[PDB]
Amino acid sequence: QEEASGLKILQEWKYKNAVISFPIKTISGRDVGMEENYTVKFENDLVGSDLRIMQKLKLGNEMYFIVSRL
RNA sequence: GAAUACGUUCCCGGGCCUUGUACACACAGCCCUCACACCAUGGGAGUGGGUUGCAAAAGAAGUAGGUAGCUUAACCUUCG
Ligand SMILES: [Mg+2]
Ligand SMILES: [Mg+2]
Ligand SMILES: [Mg+2]
Repeated sequence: QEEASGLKILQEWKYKNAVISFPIKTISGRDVGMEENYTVKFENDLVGSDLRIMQKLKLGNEMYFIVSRL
């Protein structure tokens, strides 16, 4: 819906934690890049506000995210 | 050491020929996946003038006109 506008929603819904996953169906080094961006848009953009991270996994076909706020 | 193919519609492989083709190493052709950057174009709240047009107001210099104030060497002086 917009270019680089993800950090907005979590905050709007006043909260504490979450769980956020994505597909990891990289076909033996094919979907690399075209599927490894649901992440690098986090760690990069996640310095500055009340948002933080708790844990991270990558098994099966879904990589769940755990988030924290103060 | 002998009971003895009635028959070639049939990709061990080739010739004659025909239409195409998403063909020239030369035969076959209807997405499942994405924040997509960054240079080029089409826009585009407002800003701003250029050059100003338009409804006017005000009008510096100069040029011209009027003019009872004021002032003055050549001319006429009647001589006021
Ligand atoms: Mg053949
Ligand atoms: Mg003008
Ligand atoms: Mg004058």
